[PDB]
Amino acid sequence: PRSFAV
Amino acid sequence: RKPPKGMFLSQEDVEAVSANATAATTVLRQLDMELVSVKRQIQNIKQTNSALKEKLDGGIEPYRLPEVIQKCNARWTTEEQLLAVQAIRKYGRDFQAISDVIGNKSVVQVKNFFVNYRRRFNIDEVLQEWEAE
Amino acid sequence: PSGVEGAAFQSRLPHDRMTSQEAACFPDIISGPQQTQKVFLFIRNRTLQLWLDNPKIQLTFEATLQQLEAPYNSDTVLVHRVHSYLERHGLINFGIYKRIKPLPTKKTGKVIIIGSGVSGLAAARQLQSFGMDVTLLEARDRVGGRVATFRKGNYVADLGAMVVTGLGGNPMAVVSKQVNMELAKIKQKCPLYEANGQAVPKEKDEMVEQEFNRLLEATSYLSHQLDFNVLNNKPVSLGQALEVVIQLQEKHVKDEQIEHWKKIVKTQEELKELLNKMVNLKEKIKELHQQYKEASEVKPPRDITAEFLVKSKHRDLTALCKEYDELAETQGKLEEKLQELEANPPSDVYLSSRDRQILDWHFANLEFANATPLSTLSLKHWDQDDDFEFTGSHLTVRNGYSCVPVALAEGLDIKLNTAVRQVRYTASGCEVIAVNTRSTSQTFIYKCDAVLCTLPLGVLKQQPPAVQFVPPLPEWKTSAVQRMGFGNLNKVVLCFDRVFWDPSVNLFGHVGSTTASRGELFLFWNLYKAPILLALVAGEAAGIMENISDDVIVGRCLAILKGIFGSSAVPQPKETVVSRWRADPWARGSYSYVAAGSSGNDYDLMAQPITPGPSIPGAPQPIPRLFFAGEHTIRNYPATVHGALLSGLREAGRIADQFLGAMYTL
Ligand SMILES: Cc1cc2nc3c(=O)[nH]c(=O)nc-3n(C[C@H](O)[C@H](O)[C@H](O)COP(=O)(O)OP(=O)(O)OC[C@H]3O[C@@H](n4cnc5c(N)ncnc54)[C@H](O)[C@@H]3O)c2cc1C
Repeated sequence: PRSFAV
Repeated sequence: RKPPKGMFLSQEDVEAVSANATAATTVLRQLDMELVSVKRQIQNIKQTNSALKEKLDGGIEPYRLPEVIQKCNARWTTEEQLLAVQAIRKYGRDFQAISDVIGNKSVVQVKNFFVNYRRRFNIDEVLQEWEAE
Repeated sequence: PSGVEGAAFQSRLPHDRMTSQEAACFPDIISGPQQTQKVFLFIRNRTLQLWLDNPKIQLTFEATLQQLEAPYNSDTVLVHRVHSYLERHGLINFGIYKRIKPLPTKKTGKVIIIGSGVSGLAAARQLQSFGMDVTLLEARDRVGGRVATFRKGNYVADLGAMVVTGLGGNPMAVVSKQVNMELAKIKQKCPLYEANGQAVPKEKDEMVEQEFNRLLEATSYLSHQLDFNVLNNKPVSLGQALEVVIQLQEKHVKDEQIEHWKKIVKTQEELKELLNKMVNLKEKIKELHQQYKEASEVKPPRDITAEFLVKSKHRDLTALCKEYDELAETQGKLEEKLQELEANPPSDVYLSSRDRQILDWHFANLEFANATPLSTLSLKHWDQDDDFEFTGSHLTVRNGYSCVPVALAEGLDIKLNTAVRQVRYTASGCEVIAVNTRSTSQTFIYKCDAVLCTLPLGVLKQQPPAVQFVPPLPEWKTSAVQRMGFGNLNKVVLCFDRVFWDPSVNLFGHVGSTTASRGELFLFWNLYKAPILLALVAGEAAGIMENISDDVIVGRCLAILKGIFGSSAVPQPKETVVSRWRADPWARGSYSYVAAGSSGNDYDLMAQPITPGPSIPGAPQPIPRLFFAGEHTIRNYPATVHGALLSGLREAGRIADQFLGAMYTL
């Protein structure tokens, strides 16, 4: 999901 | 509510860029051509204006006539009257031009003249013949 | 938040409002007077607080009532209803804790759990807690599933789950107190390095990133405000939307230039008309001068008409000279107005080939986050789980994430090397047929009351099926399986004998050469004690790189590293591991995503249990038999460890209610 994005 | 400021997205534009498979590249091509089309039209008129600028070289300096500084006078010399009658024939009702020609008469004195010597210089006839041209 | 209200937050519940699940178990309370509701809410919050304050020991009903005050400790059955509810649905007493009440003498009901991933294990522990007979069937020779940790000597690196995405409301926060996880914060500073191997200037790095963020908000605007969600009967993807937005931005750049030069031609054309007027005036001034000159040849004394001619032509000359000066005045004003516009033009291009490449890294990041090409993600829903994101710093399990599933596995009947081939469910019960992965002709049969399926979505997607359902899964279930997206992302573990990177930096990016390769080794992680660098293969690259040998991949890694740190500063790696998740038969990918044409609602469909038809025709409606947990079944926390964990807790609750009854609903 989005929350993984650096 | 509104797109990020600087980001441009309108209902009309989205439909236009997605209308088909390559409508995106089509619209961007028309503008690329429109840009070149306008860009060469600039250098064309830039060239035209450059040539016209070369003709005006020197300005109008060799054609200027020195200032005629003379104080305004109350008396109408016979000369000034004859100058007036002729100026009326050439300029009509342009009291400014007639004032400049005579040299030492104010725009009002010119208008006074029109009334003062109206009968004796048939200024009616003189004016109606200026209108005839 | 802190106190009793903070415990509700740390348990993902509103502190001052009753949840939909709570309304179902306590319909008496929520339909009742507002006073009672607030009593209920405090009891719930306080009990949660008690559990959270010390999650290493079981919280009994006795211990709970002990620490409650008046008037809240007066109604002992309300306290018992609440405590039982919280225990059932795994809000309290979940994970690994000392049991005050020893396990029930004999077990009630029998559950077969397919897969010993985190979801499987979390459910197993709960069901055993509820005094049920539980056996997990695992195809692998290890527990954890997509929690895979490489271990050799001192080298420790996660090939699966790696990051704890914030402790704020995270069930993993509880687990981290129960299990010895060495949690280390990740400093989010990430320097980029272009293809040549040189740092992106802080000038660009910020001006590109800002544009990226601006581009995402733009897609969101397209999605919600302009309702750009279906194009040519197909659902619009995030990729499509990003392309459309960029194109419209390139269009604006050209529209601006066109109307700027269009401003110039109009000024230049005003100058043209003014110059033409000026040449025609000098023409007359030139001739009128000659006439005055010829009129001045008549020397005095002269008659009055000859005198008039001199005077007249004099006036007419200074009159036209007056005009020319004013026209030369205007010429100077229009001429500087042209130097104004030619001085500062609008932007030349929207993005350069250098800009567009750095932007592609930012897209690759997103493709890593969702483990998929942005051309597959749902425009409207790709980020629907944003609202439920945790708070706090992201952390890494420095001693390897596997420490968790292994800890959860302690004390459970787990059959390793057991590949489920067929699930049979009928009104009277279930039988599960599995084989031994080592010698496949050896067959096992498992009889049970209920089956909990934690098969990865990729496995469920297999064509032809790896697991057969008897009878076939209903239309609505299989449609959800096809619609939903199951992504792919891979890791490269590089183990060196010495640190040659910036030890204060946790992660650095590499900018690819093309759009096509934007995900190829695009990011590196420095997280572990030992000198280990971990590289990501994301997006489209992820899938293609699986058909390429480890040596070649490790080569490309060193290449990039040499380019950034110095050709003779990067040694040969002592140990290397390369994941292939899409290739892996027990995963068939990395984790799910919201595909275009799917929604968060499909995740709900995945969680819905199956109830078989009756045996005898005309016999009453049976019990639900087949249940589903897993990362792909939790709408609000998909594609995560905590999400799986929670889905397991969810199903254990639902199964226990079904087969042991809910005494707390009265
Ligand atoms: C590269 C990568 C990085 C990740 N990083 C993160 C992260 O940083 N943070 C995060 O929160 N999450 C992360 N995840 C996701 C997370 O690991 C998973 O969502 C979670 O572990 C899934 O647990 P599960 O129990 O739902 O599925 P799984 O863990 O896959 O469990 C399913 C089990 O079923 C078994 N199985 C499959 N087929 C059969 C069969 N026929 N018979 C018997 N058993 C079978 C499998 O072997 C497996 O053990 C990552 C995933 C990947 C691939």
